Amino acid sequence: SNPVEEEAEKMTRNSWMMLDGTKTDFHITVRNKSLSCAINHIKIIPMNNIEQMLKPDYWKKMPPDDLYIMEKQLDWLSKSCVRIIKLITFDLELDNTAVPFNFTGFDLLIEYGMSATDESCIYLKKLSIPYEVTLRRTIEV
Amino acid sequence: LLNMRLRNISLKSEHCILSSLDFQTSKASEQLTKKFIYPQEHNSFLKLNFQEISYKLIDGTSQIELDPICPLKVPLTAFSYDSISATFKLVLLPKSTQPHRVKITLAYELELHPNLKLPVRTSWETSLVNSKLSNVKFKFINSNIKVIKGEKFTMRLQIINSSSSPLDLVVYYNNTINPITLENQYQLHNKYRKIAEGIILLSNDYKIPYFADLRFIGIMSGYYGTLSGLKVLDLNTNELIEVGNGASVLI
Repeated sequence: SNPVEEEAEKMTRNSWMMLDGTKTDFHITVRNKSLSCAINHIKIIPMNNIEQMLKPDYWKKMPPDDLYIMEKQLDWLSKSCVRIIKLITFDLELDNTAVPFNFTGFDLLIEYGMSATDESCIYLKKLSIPYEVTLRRTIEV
Repeated sequence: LLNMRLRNISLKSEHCILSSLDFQTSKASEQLTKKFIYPQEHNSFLKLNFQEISYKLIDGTSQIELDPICPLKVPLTAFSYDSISATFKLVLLPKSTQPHRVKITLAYELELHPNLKLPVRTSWETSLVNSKLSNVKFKFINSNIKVIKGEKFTMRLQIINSSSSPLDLVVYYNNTINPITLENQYQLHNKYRKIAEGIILLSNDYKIPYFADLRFIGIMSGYYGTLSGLKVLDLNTNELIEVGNGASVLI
């Protein structure tokens, strides 16, 4: 047998406009039992996944049936932006959920943060945070 | 057996949990050393508290108490510092450490050094308004936040349904004095008069068919806790249920 040492390592409804969020959560026992933060993350805006999905899917405009986007976009029916913090509660974590460029049949952003201050450990205990939101559409042409 | 210590924890449910330790002078120990102190011509003790610290008991952790503290020394007294916990959801009783350092004193020397640490669990443990029929939960999206100044304002009754016939009901305010130990008659009359006459609800039988705005104007002052009157009514016989929630100072 060969072991080694055990290491010491809200459903918002935004109506097609800008918004905000705030996250200060004490699910951060991943280095020395939730002492403090490694380094900050001052209000990271999440709208870039659905920007670079909702732009080129309707800028496909090649033959759309052969699916050069060949993998299924069932995991792109949410957003799941990420904030992997560097080497108590969550110090700074805000996100401007801007629905002003968004689809009409999506639900959430399962936002996963790699909580560890673990220098190249390949170990980082990533805890995910959901939203389970709903969109009330205001206008169509 | 020189300074009796106790920790009291109060559960503020709309915030963090608050727990305060409390030092005291332990009189059944003070008359002991008072006898030998007035034998050596001294009236009261001079115990010096030089390092007082509460640490979050874990594998290893520590906290910091929620105001400032110097390095103090008192004769026959009691002190009590407060440190904020984190309000747990269910079933995790946290523990703390609470170390201290009493330094006794004598004639400019002979400071008999003492130290103490009593580690224990910091769990004393003694706004959604549900429909109570079919989980049609209501919550104001800005409850208990309103400093109006006898101006108009708008609120947000975010109704959360079963999404099964979601268009059913109507709000109203009932500006009528309810018809009710003689000063127990008068306090109930002043409560029922200031409830039913102080605010107006400019959208009266608004007939909501899942947000709302509900503009009020509010023509008298005073802290209106719990905002009574603002009833709803639904498709069945009498779902006359309250909101029971939200408050507004009007000055």
